[PDB]
Amino acid sequence: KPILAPEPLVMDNLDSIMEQLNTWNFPIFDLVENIGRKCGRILSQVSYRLFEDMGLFEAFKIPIREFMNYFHALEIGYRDIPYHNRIHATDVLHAVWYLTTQPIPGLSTVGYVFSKTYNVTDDKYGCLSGNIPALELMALYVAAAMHDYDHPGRTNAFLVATSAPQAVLYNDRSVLENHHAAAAWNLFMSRPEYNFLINLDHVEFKHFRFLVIEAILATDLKKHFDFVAKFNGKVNDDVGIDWTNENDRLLVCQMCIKLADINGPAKCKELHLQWTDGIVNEFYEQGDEEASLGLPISPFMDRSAPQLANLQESFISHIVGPLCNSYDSAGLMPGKWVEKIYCQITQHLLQNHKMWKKVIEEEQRLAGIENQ
Amino acid sequence: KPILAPEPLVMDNLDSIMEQLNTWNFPIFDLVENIGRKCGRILSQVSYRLFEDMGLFEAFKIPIREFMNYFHALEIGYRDIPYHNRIHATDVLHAVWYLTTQPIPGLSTVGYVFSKTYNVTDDKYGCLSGNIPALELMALYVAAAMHDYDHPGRTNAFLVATSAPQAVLYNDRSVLENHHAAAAWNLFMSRPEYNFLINLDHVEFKHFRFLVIEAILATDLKKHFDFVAKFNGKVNDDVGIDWTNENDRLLVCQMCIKLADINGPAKCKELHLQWTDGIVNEFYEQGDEEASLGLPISPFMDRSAPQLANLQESFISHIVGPLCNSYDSAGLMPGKWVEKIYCQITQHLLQNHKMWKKVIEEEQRLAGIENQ
Amino acid sequence: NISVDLETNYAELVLDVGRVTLGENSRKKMKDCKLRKKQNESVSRAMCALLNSGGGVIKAEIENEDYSYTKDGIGLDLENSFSNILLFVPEYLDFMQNGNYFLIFVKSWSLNTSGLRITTLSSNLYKRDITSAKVMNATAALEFLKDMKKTRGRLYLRPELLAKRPCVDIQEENNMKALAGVFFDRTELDRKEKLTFTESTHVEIKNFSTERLLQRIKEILPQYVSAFANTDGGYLFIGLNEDKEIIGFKAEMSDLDDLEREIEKSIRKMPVHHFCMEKKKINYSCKFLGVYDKGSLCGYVCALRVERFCCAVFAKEPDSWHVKDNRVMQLTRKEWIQFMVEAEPKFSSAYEEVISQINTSLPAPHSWPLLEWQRQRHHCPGLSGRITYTPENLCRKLFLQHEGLKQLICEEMSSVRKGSLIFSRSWSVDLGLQENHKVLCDALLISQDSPPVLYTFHMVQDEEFKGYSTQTALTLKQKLAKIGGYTKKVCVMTKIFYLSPEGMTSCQYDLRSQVIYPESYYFTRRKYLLKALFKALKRLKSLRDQFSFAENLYQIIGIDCFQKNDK
Amino acid sequence: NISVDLETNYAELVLDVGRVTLGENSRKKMKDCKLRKKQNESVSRAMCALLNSGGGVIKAEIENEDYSYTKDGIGLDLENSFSNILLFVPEYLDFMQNGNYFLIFVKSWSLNTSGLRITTLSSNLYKRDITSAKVMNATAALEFLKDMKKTRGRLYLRPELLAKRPCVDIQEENNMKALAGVFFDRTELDRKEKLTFTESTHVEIKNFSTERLLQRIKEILPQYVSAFANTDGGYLFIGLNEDKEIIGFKAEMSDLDDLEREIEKSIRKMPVHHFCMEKKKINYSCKFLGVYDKGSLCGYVCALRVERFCCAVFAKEPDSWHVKDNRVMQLTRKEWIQFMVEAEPKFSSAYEEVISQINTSLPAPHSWPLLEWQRQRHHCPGLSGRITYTPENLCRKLFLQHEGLKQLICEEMSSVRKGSLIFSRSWSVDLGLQENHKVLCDALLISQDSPPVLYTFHMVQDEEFKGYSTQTALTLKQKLAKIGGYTKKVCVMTKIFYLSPEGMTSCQYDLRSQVIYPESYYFTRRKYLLKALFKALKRLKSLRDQFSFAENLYQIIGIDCFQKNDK
Ligand SMILES: O=c1c2cnccc2cc2n1CCc1c-2[nH]c2ccccc12
Ligand SMILES: O=c1c2cnccc2cc2n1CCc1c-2[nH]c2ccccc12
Ligand SMILES: [Mg+2]
Ligand SMILES: [Mg+2]
Ligand SMILES: [Mg+2]
Ligand SMILES: [Mg+2]
Ligand SMILES: [Zn+2]
Ligand SMILES: [Zn+2]
Repeated sequence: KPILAPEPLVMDNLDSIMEQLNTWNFPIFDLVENIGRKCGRILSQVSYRLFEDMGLFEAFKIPIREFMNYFHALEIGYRDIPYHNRIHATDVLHAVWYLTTQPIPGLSTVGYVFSKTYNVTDDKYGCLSGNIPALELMALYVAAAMHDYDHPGRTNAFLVATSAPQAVLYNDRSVLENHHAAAAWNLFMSRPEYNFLINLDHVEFKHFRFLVIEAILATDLKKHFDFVAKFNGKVNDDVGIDWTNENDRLLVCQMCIKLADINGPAKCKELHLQWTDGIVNEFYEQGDEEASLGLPISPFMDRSAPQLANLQESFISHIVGPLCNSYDSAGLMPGKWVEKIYCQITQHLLQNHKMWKKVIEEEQRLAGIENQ
Repeated sequence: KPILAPEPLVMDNLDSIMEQLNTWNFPIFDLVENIGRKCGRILSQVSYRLFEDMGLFEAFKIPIREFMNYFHALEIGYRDIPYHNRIHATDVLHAVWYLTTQPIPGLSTVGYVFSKTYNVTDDKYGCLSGNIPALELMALYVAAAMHDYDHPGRTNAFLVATSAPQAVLYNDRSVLENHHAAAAWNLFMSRPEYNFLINLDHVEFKHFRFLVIEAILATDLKKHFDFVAKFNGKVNDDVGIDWTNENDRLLVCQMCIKLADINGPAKCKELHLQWTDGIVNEFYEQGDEEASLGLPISPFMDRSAPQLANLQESFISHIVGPLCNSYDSAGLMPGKWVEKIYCQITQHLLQNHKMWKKVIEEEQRLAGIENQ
Repeated sequence: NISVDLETNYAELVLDVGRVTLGENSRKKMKDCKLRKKQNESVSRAMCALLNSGGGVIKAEIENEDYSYTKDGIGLDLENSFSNILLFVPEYLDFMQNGNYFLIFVKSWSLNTSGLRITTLSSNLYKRDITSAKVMNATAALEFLKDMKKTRGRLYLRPELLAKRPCVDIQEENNMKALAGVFFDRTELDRKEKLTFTESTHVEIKNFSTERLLQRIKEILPQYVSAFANTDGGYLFIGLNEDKEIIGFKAEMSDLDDLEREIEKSIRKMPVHHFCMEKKKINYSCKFLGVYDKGSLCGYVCALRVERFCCAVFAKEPDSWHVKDNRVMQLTRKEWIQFMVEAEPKFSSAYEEVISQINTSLPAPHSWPLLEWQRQRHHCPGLSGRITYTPENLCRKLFLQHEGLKQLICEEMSSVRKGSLIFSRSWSVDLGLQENHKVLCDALLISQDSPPVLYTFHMVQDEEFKGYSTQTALTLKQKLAKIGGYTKKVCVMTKIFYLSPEGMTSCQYDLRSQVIYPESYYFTRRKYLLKALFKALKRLKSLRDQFSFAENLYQIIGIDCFQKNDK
Repeated sequence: NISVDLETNYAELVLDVGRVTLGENSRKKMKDCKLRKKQNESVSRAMCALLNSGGGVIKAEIENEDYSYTKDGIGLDLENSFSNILLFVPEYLDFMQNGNYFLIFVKSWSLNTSGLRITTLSSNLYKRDITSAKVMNATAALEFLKDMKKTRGRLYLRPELLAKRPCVDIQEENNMKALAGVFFDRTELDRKEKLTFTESTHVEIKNFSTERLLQRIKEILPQYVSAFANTDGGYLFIGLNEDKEIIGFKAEMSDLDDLEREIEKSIRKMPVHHFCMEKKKINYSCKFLGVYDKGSLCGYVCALRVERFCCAVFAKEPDSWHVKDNRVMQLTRKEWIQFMVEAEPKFSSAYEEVISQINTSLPAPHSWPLLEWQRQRHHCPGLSGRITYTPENLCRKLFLQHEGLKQLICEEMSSVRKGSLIFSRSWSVDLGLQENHKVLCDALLISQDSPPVLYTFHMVQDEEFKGYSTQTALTLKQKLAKIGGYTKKVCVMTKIFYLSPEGMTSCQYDLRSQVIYPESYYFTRRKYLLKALFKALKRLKSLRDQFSFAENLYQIIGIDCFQKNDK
C-alpha cells in the first residue's frame, strides 16, 4: 500500500555523471534525461550518492533500505509543476552539499565528517564539514531535500489574498513553508518502514527535528532582510562566527540554505536560463488562475505582457546580490587562490546581471525609439 | 444545519448582575448559575452587553443577529473541560474590558469610543479607550473571546512530547495558540450568516484579522519573558509608550491580554480559589492520561501526591508577579488616588501570595516535625 | 556682539565677530589684555555657536594694518581656545585669509564615541577635588548628569548607623570635617590661635585681606558653593591666613548685615536643576564669629556651611550657544541639560539597516548597492547608464513638457563620471521651508567629485531667486550634517537657470564662480551623502519616491513597506 | 620599585611604594625636586595598577618624622596626579593614616559613559594642534584609535586632483607647507636671512642653541615625529631663532654623520601599531643644509620631514599598568590597544534580562524579586523566612551530617535583618583557583549591612587556612568588581571555624576584628551584589545551582534553560 521503493535500490546506468557532481555547474537536466523521466527518481538517487559520499550511512548507522523508501515517497510527493518540483529540490540539495563540503580559502577547521576525498592536507582551505558536526549537516541535507514538498504552485501572497484553506490553517504566517515542513514530517512519521533514523537517540532525534524545521522555515523570502541584516551584524561588529556557539552554527546553516535555494543566477548561462523559464512559466500559470477569479493580475505574471528581463534583473539586484555579498564578507564562499582569490559564483552572478541589463537597455531603447 | 442562535436574542432574567459588571471581582459563577447552565450562553450574553456598553454596534454598524450567531457558535465550540472552557473566555473578556475602559490615574487621553458613563470630566484619570482607536479595541475584545477555542485540555509540552497530530501539523511552535486562532477564524468564515463584519472595508478587515491573530498568539506562556523584557525596555530606557506609534499600541494590547488571561490570583480569595481548583483538576486529568501512556508523570500533575500550594506560589511569584510589576511601572494599572494611589489588583495579588506562603510554611514545618 | 552676515553670497551661516587682531607676535604685543580677552571670548562664542548648529563660517576683519598669515600665524590664546573646545582641530577647522578678512570654516559637531551631543565653552558645574574646586569638563559633566538622571535624584547613605569598627587611632577626612563642625558652633575666637585641622574635600579656607570684601565674595562664592553642593557639602571659612592663624577681617557691625544679605542673594541667584520629585533649595547657614584678642574685638570671621544637594547646582548658566534664527543666542538650562542627558533617537528597521550597511566597501568591489537603483535605465540618449534620475515619475513628467529641460540636463550631466540627481517640485518644502510658486522645479546632483549642486529652474524674466536658492542650499547643508549624520565637510553649491518659451540657456547664477572654499570642501564621498540624504528625508517625513528600489518584486514576495514610521 | 605586600592581613592587593613625604607644606618645602617627582610617579603607577586590576590598597611609609594628616593634608602634586587619572576623586579613593603608614583605598575602574575600559597615565600618542604638539588624553586617544580601527587603516585623499577653484589672492596653510617644501629642497642658506613662512600644523621650528644637541634631539624628537605622523605630516627645522633669522647650529663634519645616525635610531625605536593589511614604516627623510654667511660656513641647519602615516605612532609605550600575579607590570602595546579598541562583550538573553531588570526599585515596593527565591522555606527552626540558603541540595546534604553545622549557622544568622548565604564544596574552585582538600565547605553571606563574609569550615586541628581564606576573599572581590560589574566599594571579610567530632565552636579567625577599613566600605547594597554574583558566576562558567528559581513550573509551561551559553 505505501510507496516503498523501486525494485533495485541504486541504479547503475546513471554513472559517469554522478562522479562529475563536485562542479558548481552540475548538468542536472542531462541527468533527468539519463534517469527515467516517467516515474522520477532523481532526488532519491542524488541523495543516496551524496550521503554515501559523506559516509553518513556509517556515522549514524542508517539502513539504506528505509532511507530509499522515505526519499522515494518524498520525491513522489513533489507536485509536477514547472518550477517547484523534484528537480528544484535536487538542485538545492546539491548546492548545499557543495557549499558545505568544498574548500573555502581562509578557513580554520577544528564526531565531524568530511567529504569523500577533499585532498585536505594543507592549512589554507577549510570546509564547513569540519566546523559543523555531522548531525547538523545531515539535518541541513534532509531539510534541503524536503523543503518545497507538496508545493501548490502559488506564492504566499496569493494563498493569503484569496484566503485559501491552507492559508487560514496557518494564520497567514509562512503558509507554504509551514505546510511543507508539516506534510513532510507527517509522511515520515506515517509508516514504520520510512523510519531511517532508528539508530538515533531521543534527544538526538528531538534536536534533529528542531534543526530540520528551522532550516525549512528559514527559506521564506519575507524573512530575507532580517536574515541578511542579522548575518551582517554578526560578522561586521562582532568577533565574527564563533564556531563553538550553537546559535552561530544555526545561523550559518540557515544562510547556507537560503543561498542554496535561490542559485539559478549563480550558475552558467544555460542552467540559469532554464530555471528562469521554469519560474516564469509557474508565474504565468498563477496569473491565469488569478485572472480567472477576477482578481487584478499581479506584476510579472501576465503571459500576454511579460517583463521577464525586468523580473530577473530586479531579483538579481535586490535579493541574490546582497545575500551573496553578506555570505562573502564573512569569507564563506568557496573559491581558490590565484597566483588573489577567484570566486566562480560571484562571477557567474555578475555576468548574468550584465546580460540582463543589456537586454533591458536594448528593449527600453527600441521602445523609446518606436514610441517616439 | 449551522448553529444559529437561541430564539430570543438578549435574555432579560440575568439582570441586576450585568449592571454590577464594572467591578474587578465580578461574580461570574453566580451568573453561570443565573443563566441556564445546560446549554451555555454566558460568553455570548456578556459579549453583547459589553459591546452595547462600548457602543461598538454603532461605531462599526454591526448587525446584532449575526453577532449573536457567531458568538453562540463560538461558545458552543468551547470544549467542556474543567478550566479552559467558556467561563474562562468570558472571564478574560471581562478582564480586558475592565483594563481598557476604566480610569487610570496619570493618563493623557488624546474615531475613538469610550465606555458607557465613565464620568470623564477631570484631567487626572485617563482610560485606554481614549488612547486606542475603536478598531483595535474591538479586535482585542474579539481576540479575547476566541483565544482558548476548542482547547483539548492539555499543555503545549504534552502535545509536543507525545507527538500528537495537532503538534506535527504546526511544527511544535505555539501549537495550541495557532490551533485556536485557525479554528476560530475557520468557523467564522464558514457560513455567510456568521459574518458580523459586513460593514468593514477591505483594508479594515485585513488589519482587523492581523490584530486578532496577533492578540491570540501573544497569550503563549513560552513568550512570557520576551514580552515582559520588551515592555521593560520600552518604558524604562525609551520615552515610554508613544500612543501614536502603532507598534506601541500593539504591544500594549498584547500585554493587556497577557495579563487579562492569567488573572485568577488578582481577584478576591473565593474567585481565585475556584479558578485554582479548575486549573489543578485539568492538570490531574492530563496526569491520568499521561500515566496511562507510560510516560513519567509530570510535576504538579499527580492526583495522588498533589503540590497545589507550591504550584500556585511559584506561579504567582514567577509569572504573574513580574508581569504586574512591568504593567504597573508603565503606569497602566487602573487605580484611584487616596487622600497615594490604591491599586486593588496588586493588593489582591500580594494577599493571595501571602496566603499561599502561610500554607507552604505550615505544611513544610509539619512535615519536618513528623519526618524527624 | 555677534550677528549673522545676511549680505554674503555664501550658502552658509556667516557670523561676523567684528575686528580682531591676528598673528602670534601681535596678539602677544597687544598692549590691552582686556580687549584681547574680549576678542578671544567673542571668537569662541561664534565657534561654539557654529559647531552646535550645522556648519558655518566665522568672518573677522583684520584689525592690525599689516597681516600675512603666512608669516604671522594666528595666535596662542586663540589656538588654546580652539583646542579646548575640539578634540582634533584639523578635522573641524580651516583657516583662510581673504584680503581684509580672516575666515574660519567650521564643520558641524558630529556624534562620536564620547557620547557628547553638543559643545560647551564651560559647563559651570564645579566639583570638589581633594583640596581645589575645579569646573567639570565635558565628559565629567556628562557622566555626572547621566548618573543623577538615572536614579531620578542623587543617592546618599544618611546617618542611619556608624559602622561598627575595631578600636584604633586612625586618621581620616571625617576627623577634619568633625573638627570644622565643632569650630562652626564655637561662640568666640581667640585672635591669633592655631587650627587643629587643614583644608580637605569638606573644608576650604580663604584669607581675603581686602578692603572691599563684598565684590570678591560676590564673585568667588558661587563656585565654592557649587563645589560643595555637588560633592558631600562642607564648610567655608573666611578670615584665616595661609598659616592657619586666626586673623579675621576688620569689619564692623552694620556691615555684617549687608554682607550677609549679599551672600544670601549671591547664593539664591545660583541656578539649579532637579531630577527628583520634590524641589528643595540649597540648604546652608551663614554665621559670624568674633575674633577677640584680649578683651577687645580684633575683627570678625565668616563661617559658611553648605549641605550636600539632591541634584546639580550650577555657578552660572552653562556656556553653550547656537544660532537660532539670527542673533546667535545662548542655550537655556533646560535645553542644555536635555542635550546632555537624553539619548540619541533611532529606530533603524532591518530593511533600512541593510540599505545602509550596503555601504561596507571593504578592500573589494562589493557590487549591488540598493540606493542608486532605477527602473527606467534610458534617459539622455547619448550616454551610458551612470546617472540615476531618481523620482522616475516626476522626471518623466517634467521632461515631457518643458522642451528645453531635457537638453539642458543632458548638457549638464555630460562631465560627470557617476552621479545621481533628484528632482522635486520644490526642495524648500521638502526641507521644511516656505515655498515660492515662481520656481518650476529643483534638483540635487550628488557626484563623486564636485560637491552637491542645487539646480533651480524657473520661467520668469524678472526676478533672481538668489535668496531662495541660497536659503535652500544652506538648509540642505545643515540638515545633512545634523539629521542625516554626515560626518565630513560639505558645501551645497548652487545654479539658477532660465527656461523661456523655447529658450534653454541663460544660467542666471553660478555659485561656484562666486565663492572660494578650502581645499577639502571639494571632495565629497557620494555614498555617505546618499545615506545622509535618505536619513534626513526620513526624519523630515518627506521620503516619498526618491531612492526608487521598485517594489513590484516585494509585493510579489510579500515583503512590507519600509518607512512612514507609524506602523 | 613596587611590590605586592604578601604579609598583610588584608583581603586585598596591598602595594608597597616605599617611603613618601606627605603634607602640603612638607611636599612643598622638600629640597629635592627629583626625589619628589620620583615619589609622585611611583604612587601614580601604583594607583593606576590598582585601578586596572580590581581594587587594592596603596601602602606608603610616612617619611618625615612628624605627620598628622588632620593638619597637613596630602600635597598638591599628589592631588594633581589623582585628579588627572580619575574624573571624580571621592568616588574612587579614600585616605587613611594608620600610625606610621598612609593608606589609600582604591576602588576598581568601572565602565562609565565615556566608554573607557582602562586607565592610563599617558597614552603617549601625540597629536598636532595648530602650532603645538600635545599628547592625546584618554578620550582623544580612544576616539582616534576607534576611528582608525573602523576603517582597517586611516583614510587619505592622495593627490589625484587639485580642486578647480576661482582665481583670487587667498592665503591658507597649504601656502606655508609649500614654502617649507621649497625650503627643504634648497641647497644652501644665507646666514642671517629671513623666512617667508611661520610655524603651522605642518611646520615646527626649534632653536636649540645647545653645546651637546644630541641628548636634546634624542629626547625631544620622538614627540614631534609622533605629532606629525598622526596628523598630515610636515617639516621640522632645527637651527633658527625665535625671529626666523637663519642662524643654524655650529657643528662640523664627522658630527653630522653621528647626529644623523642618532636621529635614525631615535626614530626607529619609536613604536607603531598597524590596523592595515600591509605593514609599512615611518617614511621620512633627513637632510643637512649649510648656512654660508659670505663665503664661509657659519654652521649647519637640520631639516627633517615626516610623512603622514597609515596608523598610530607612539612616542613611547603607553603608560598603563596592572598587577598580573605579583610585581606590578606595565601593559603591553597589543594589550593596551586591545583594551582601548575592542568592545565590551555581552549577550544578555531575555530571561537573564528580566532577572536583572527585576532591580528597578523606583519609589515603590516593587515586590517579587526572582534572585532570592527558594523552594525549601524551612531551615533553622527559630526564625522567619528571611535567609535564602541557596543551593538547597548541597545545604541539606551538608546539614544532615556534620551535626554542629546547622546549630552554628543558626547562631550565625541570628543577627541579620535579611540576607542569603550560598554554600559550596569549595569557592576557590568556583572562582577558578587551586583547591585544597582539607576544607569541608564554604559559604557567602550577603546581607544589607555587614559586607559579604566568607565562612570557611574544616575539621583539622593542625592548620590555619588563613592563606586559603584570604586568597579566596581577594579573588571574590576582584571578580565581583571586574566581571560582575559591581560599581561601588566592596570588601569581602572572612571567618574560619572548626567543626570537631561534636564540637561546633572555636572560630579560629575573624577578619573583621583584625583590619580597619574606611567608613563607606561597610554599607553594601545586597541586590546589586546578587546581580554581580550572578554575572560573575555566569562569565566564570560555574553558575549551576545558586539562585534556585525552580523550574518545575517552566518545564510544564515549556520555557527553556537560561544559561550555559552554547545553545
Ligand atoms: O528569477 C528568479 C529565479 C531565477 N533563477 C532561479 C531561481 C529563481 C527563483 C525566483 N526568481 C524570481 C521570483 C521568485 C523566485 N523565487 C521566489 C520565491 C517566492 C516568490 C517569488 C520568487
Ligand atoms: O495557578 C494558575 C492559575 C491560577 N488562577 C487562575 C489561572 C491560573 C492559570 C494557571 N495557573 C498555573 C498553571 C498554568 C496556568 N495557566 C497555564 C497555561 C499554560 C501552562 C500552565 C498554566
Ligand atoms: Mg517555498
Ligand atoms: Mg525552494
Ligand atoms: Mg492557551
Ligand atoms: Mg486563556
Ligand atoms: Zn533635585
Ligand atoms: Zn598601519
